[PDB]
Amino acid sequence: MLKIIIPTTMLLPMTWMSKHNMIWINATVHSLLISLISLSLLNQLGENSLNFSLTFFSDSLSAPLLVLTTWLLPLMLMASQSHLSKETTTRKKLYITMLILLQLFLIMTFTATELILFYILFEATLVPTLIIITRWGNQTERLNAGLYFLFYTLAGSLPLLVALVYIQNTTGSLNFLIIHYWSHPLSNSWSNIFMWLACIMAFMVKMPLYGLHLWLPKAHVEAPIAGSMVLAAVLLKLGGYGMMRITTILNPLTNYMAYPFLMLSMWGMIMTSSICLRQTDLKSLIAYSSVSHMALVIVAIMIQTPWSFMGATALMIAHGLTSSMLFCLANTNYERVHSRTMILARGLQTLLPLMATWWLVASLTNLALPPSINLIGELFIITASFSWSNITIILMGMNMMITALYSLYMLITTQRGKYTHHINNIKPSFTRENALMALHILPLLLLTLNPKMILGPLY
Amino acid sequence: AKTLLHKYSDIPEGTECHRKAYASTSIGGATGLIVSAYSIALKPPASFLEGVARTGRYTFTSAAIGAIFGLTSCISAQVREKPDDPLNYFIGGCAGGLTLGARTRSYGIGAAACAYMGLTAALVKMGQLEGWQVFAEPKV
Amino acid sequence: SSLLDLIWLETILPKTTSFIQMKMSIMVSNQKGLIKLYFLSFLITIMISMTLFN
Amino acid sequence: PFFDVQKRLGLDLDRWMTIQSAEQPHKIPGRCHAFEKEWIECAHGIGGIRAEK
Amino acid sequence: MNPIIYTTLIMTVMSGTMLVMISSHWLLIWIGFEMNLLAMIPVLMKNFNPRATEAATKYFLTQATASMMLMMAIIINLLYSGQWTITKMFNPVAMTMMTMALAMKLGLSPFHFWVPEVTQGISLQAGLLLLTWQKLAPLSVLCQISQSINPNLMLTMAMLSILIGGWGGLNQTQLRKIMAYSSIAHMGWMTAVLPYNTTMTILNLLIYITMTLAMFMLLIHSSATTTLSLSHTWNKMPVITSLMMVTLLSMGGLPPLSGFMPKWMIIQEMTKNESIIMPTLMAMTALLNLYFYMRLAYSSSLTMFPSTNNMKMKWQFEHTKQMKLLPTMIVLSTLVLPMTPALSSLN
Amino acid sequence: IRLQEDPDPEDENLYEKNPDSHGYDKDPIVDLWNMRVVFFFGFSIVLVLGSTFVAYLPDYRMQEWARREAERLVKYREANGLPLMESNCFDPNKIQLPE
Amino acid sequence: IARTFYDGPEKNYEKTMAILQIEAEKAELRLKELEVRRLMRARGDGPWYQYPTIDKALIDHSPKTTPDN
Amino acid sequence: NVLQIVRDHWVHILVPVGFVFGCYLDRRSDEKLTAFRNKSLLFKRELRPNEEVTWK
Amino acid sequence: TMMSGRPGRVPLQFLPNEARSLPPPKLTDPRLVYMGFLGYCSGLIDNAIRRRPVVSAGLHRQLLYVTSFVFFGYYLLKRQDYMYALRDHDMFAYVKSHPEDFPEKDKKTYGEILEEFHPVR
Ligand SMILES: CCCCCCCCCCCCCCCCCC(=O)OC[C@H](COP(=O)([O-])OCC(O)COP(=O)([O-])OC[C@@H](COC(=O)CCCCCCCCCCCCCCCCC)OC(=O)CCCCCCCCCCCCCCCCC)OC(=O)CCCCCCCCCCCCCCCCC
Ligand SMILES: CCCCCCCCCCCCCCCCC[C@@H](O)O[C@H](CO[C@H](O)CCCCCCCCCCCCCCC)COP(=O)(O)OCC[N+](C)(C)C
Repeated sequence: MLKIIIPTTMLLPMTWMSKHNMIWINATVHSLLISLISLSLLNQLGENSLNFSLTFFSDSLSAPLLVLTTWLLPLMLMASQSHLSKETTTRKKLYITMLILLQLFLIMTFTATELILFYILFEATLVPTLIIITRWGNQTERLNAGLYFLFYTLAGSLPLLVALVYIQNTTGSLNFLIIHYWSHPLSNSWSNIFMWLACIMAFMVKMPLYGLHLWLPKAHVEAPIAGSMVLAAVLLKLGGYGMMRITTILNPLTNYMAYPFLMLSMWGMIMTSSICLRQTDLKSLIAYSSVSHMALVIVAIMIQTPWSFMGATALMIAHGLTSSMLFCLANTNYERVHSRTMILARGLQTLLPLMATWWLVASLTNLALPPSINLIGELFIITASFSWSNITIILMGMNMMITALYSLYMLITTQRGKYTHHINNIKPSFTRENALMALHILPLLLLTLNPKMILGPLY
Repeated sequence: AKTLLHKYSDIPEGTECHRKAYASTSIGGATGLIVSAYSIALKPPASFLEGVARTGRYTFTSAAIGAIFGLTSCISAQVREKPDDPLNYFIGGCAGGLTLGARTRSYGIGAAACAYMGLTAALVKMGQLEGWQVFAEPKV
Repeated sequence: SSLLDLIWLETILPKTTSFIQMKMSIMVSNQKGLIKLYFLSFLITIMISMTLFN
Repeated sequence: PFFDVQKRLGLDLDRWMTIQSAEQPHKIPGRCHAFEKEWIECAHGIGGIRAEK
Repeated sequence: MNPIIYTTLIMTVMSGTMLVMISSHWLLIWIGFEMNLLAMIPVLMKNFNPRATEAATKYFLTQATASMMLMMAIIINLLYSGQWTITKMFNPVAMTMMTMALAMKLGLSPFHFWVPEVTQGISLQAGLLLLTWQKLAPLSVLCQISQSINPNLMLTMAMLSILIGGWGGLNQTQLRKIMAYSSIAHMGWMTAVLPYNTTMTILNLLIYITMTLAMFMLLIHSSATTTLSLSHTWNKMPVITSLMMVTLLSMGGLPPLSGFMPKWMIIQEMTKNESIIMPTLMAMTALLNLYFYMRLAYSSSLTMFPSTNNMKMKWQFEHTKQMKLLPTMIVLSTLVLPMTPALSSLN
Repeated sequence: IRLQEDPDPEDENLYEKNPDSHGYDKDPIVDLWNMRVVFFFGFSIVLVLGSTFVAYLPDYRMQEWARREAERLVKYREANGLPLMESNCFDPNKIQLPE
Repeated sequence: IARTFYDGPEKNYEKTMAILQIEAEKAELRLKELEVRRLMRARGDGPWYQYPTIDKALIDHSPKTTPDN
Repeated sequence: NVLQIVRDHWVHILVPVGFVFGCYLDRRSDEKLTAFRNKSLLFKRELRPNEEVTWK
Repeated sequence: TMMSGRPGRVPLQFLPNEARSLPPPKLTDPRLVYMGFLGYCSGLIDNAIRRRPVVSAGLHRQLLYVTSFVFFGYYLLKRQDYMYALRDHDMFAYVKSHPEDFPEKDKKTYGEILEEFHPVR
């Protein structure tokens, strides 16, 4: 993994040593090169993982997440250079430094082979994100959003640290391979119940579980565009990766403890879709859609079958790409009219046709349209839930109907109708924005062409 | 303190509800006396009668909470015939929280106290059952 | 949106916790800085430690 | 915490005054010199835990 | 105060602490405490004003009471054993008196009020010396006598310290009182781990001292004593605000900064001894400290507060005095997490 | 007014100074080269080369190996009249059950 | 692609064997260290937890004023 | 002139040399895990006449 | 205090004589490189605080920072390695000396061990 880790730590000095007008060019080009290099991790095995060294290893679950992280960095650079034109050179370099640090922490998080090093990195991702939000956000509420995000995550994750050190004392090791090979059943006792709670609650807060989700609209609405892109596409997936990894040691207690979380996930999936139906803000609509999809992923992990894990992996990758694209589209609209209200700017199809096409494609992927990987993951989760019980189909069908309703509602409201008459500053779409949307959407369809690359280790 | 806790724990779980209520009332009264002593020291009253009134109010609130908790927990255990069940302690804790809310004349304080005291009391029962220790003896 | 997300889920965990912490902070920090008061507190602490700790 | 400069440098700053079985002026014995000597000799070199047991 | 008299008083404070640390006799330990207090009072009163006089009076009263209780404990121990050597104490009552006296010296709750009061009373340099050195000595004594410490009393005072520090810091808006409540909380952590691993106590002491030195020296450099005074520093020297923000993040215990190492090691060590409820409560309560550190970080670096018109003249001029080892303290307090296993060298 | 504050600046339009702008930079040459490097590297290199590389990744997941092994097993077992799928994963002789 | 970029399965297989052996040995050593610490602290008969006692070289063995010491 | 281009574009070798250094460190990490090389039950074989190790 | 008061411990000795029999750290140790990195970061922060050009000014001062950090890190690593070797030595000796407390247990195969099966459905 060092062939990918070191070039990022070299992005840092290159960013600080490049000229004042070449920072964006250098950062974008070399981020793309590092993404290309990280594409080599997809050549996985059918039996075991890629054990690079004592510290880092890669799997069919880690590799797509690393590729998504490395691919997301240059897109964030493009959106950032859109909205950070008037900044000073030092502050531009500080923003790029925060993005690079976040990418480095995420890479080491997905490739860390110990639960304690994984904990350290997955908690280290909080600082750059908090700085980005509370420093380069636009509105007053960025401070409160940062407080909510930070304290929700830490309240979730501190009992996880206690549980991890306890498990290390009990079993002698926190290495994932050793805890997989030496796993023992978790007896039904109050102590085991609270160990299970510590671990799962950390990752449920990070996911987020319905009822532990308010920090998500607060932070995703109030963050800058790069912050929104990384919060939804990658940072939400630390919870899924952690829950998939740590449930090795939590059986058979997961069979009995998953009822409250499954009930919360299914009902809150319905509730957040219904909220999306009646949102006066576009960014909040996209955030609540993210909550619904992560609820589906939580259901998949909790029911915990080989078909549900594949659907969970596929849905995580697909949601990352789709939500990042939706945030970028909303941000272009905001940079036009300087407001997040959904009904302020209308007729954007007759003012900007190609952006209307991008909106159509992003909203067609947001709802599960076959054969997109969004649908593939959702359908695998639905099938596993059907095997779990036969009323999960009722809840899942209701969720799919509401998802289609609010996605097409967003499309029709923003793009169709008649343009607002007094908004006379809708300049033609930039090549940069068009290329950003294309770079979001083409990999999704190529992943549809080759779907075994994102179905996880259980494939 | 240790003697009072030893008496309360030496009374068996599902039996002698009057003695359980007496022991819990004594513990609550002691806690209220300590709280009232610290309150008098740190926020002095305007008069001796005001000090006595505040001490009595705090002591009676704590004693009532203790009596309600002990009585409710023991009665619930007796009627359900299920000793060593955290639900009995949860019911006692929420009853104590409702008593605190009644003493403070506040529905919100009552509800929050019911929730928190129920969780705390259920956790204490689980700790007694499982062998949890707060002030662990040094080893290793 | 309103009753659950904006009102009750907000009241249960983050609003109630913040209110409790603010109240306890006010209680702790609301001192007049009187050595008489907090030395009487020291005396109570010493008596409690001598008696209730064995 | 404890920097044994006395042991390191061979100094004697208060070890003379630590015990009453040590060297006293005019060889005046302590009240419990024999008992203290016996206890010190028993407890020498086995540590606090074994010395107390 | 004459510079020669000031440096001889500083040397006398240090000599008293060193006598405490190197002595093997309880009388010599008491003498060291007395010498430290006697030379420490004028340092607090160095800049004469009523607040400094009041702070020195309160500090003297508290420390004299603590020394008296300590000598009573020493004499009671001598009565029941005839031993002057500092080892395990042979009387539980003497041990309780000693624990109370050392806790009163350190500022552990419920003996904490003098800490915020005196720290707000005295200047920034005096507060720096107070917190650092005057925590350095009693903790060494406690580490020496750790094997007889009552775990219940020690852990009760530690949890009280953590809770009180968090809440007081939440309320405060003055920088020196914020530092004092942070100090109370950190002392709580150290003494919580004390009955299990004095090595972890020493590690927490060193990390706390480094972070406190960096923070106090940044305040001295920026000449800021309130929140609003510190809100003007972004318009004079924006580097100092950024370093202070990183140091505040480190103090709050966020990974991968150096403030995470002591909390991590203490949680692990206490878990080895089958303590779970105590480490979990301690870890959750530190969120209060993190909250008021973050509140301080919003005002100074992450947001730009209004400035004044004479800041232009301040721009025209340059800072003259150079803080000694400020860059080293900044780096050690933020970037030494990958060097954690050196605590064995500390052992 | 409570402060001496700047008025809110008017939004800056990149097409006014540079009609054929790509939205990357104020400078025309830097803007053009930013567009060029983004398009070339991203689209050409990453998209085309990574897609073809992933398409022709070697079969290390052993799909075709498993298929050939299954064909050999089926051929052997149906030639000899053995059941195609063995009833037990492990050898009951090696397994020792409690009394 | 397999020739230029990747290696044979034997390398990863046997590297995993080495890594697993190291990690298993470390887990065994950690558990054994915990057991040893527990025993040494409980009994005080090893090199660890040797709290100091008073030196017997300080005792004065010369005759005193009184015969019975 | 030519010097200015090198004076300006010397930062474009940092990420490539980082990739090369990372590959080198990966090889170094591999060469310390060679305790079961040609010793697994599944892959143990005889050495070829002109080879010293099975893998590097 | 676990290893404080271990027999034969000379007070105030950073590195005893018995530590000379251990392999000294290689000068290219990653921990030594990280100590040098800390020194370099301190030098940059010094330039930034004093308002000198961060990367250019004070090359001699930055060299002194890096050299001091590498020096102290080398000696610190030696002491850390010595303490860990001492801990392992003591643990092994105690296990050897207390066989009744650390007994060798007969190894049973998974064909003989019976484990409860918990289906996931
Ligand atoms: C190496 C590259 C960096 C990597 C970083 C990785 C971590 C390292 C940590 C320590 C780094 C060393 C210390 C640097 C201090 C710099 C201070 C400064 O003045 O910076 C600006 C300075 C230039 O500006 P200036 O002319 O001084 O004007 C300053 C005025 O303020 C300009 O006026 P203005 O008003 O426009 O400026 C205002 C600005 C001025 O404010 C600043 O400049 C302050 C910058 C941050 C303070 C230092 C924090 C140190 C603590 C550790 C964490 C650092 C992370 C960020 C590092 C930023 C590095 C600049 O403040 C703000 O805008 C406020 C923003 C507040 C939020 C952001 C600040 C906090 C960020 C850090 C917290 C997050 C940490 C996350 C946890 C993980 C940590 C790893 O930048 C530099 O000199 C760049 C330094 C690095 C140069 C390259 C070195 C390597 C050369 C090639 C090596 C090749 C090796 C061999 C390869 C093989 C092939 C041959
Ligand atoms: C010019 C080159 C650079 C020099 C810079 C110098 C800066 C550091 C100054 C040196 C400090 C150490 C002094 C070395 C000589 C003194 C010898 C003696 O003090 O060493 C031992 C003791 O030394 C110290 O205790 C340990 C020194 C190591 C401390 C620094 C590392 C702290 C760990 C931090 C880990 C994370 C940060 C990593 C470093 C960046 C003696 O043991 P002992 O007398 O019986 O202790 C009795 C008390 N006990 C038993 C309770 C401990």
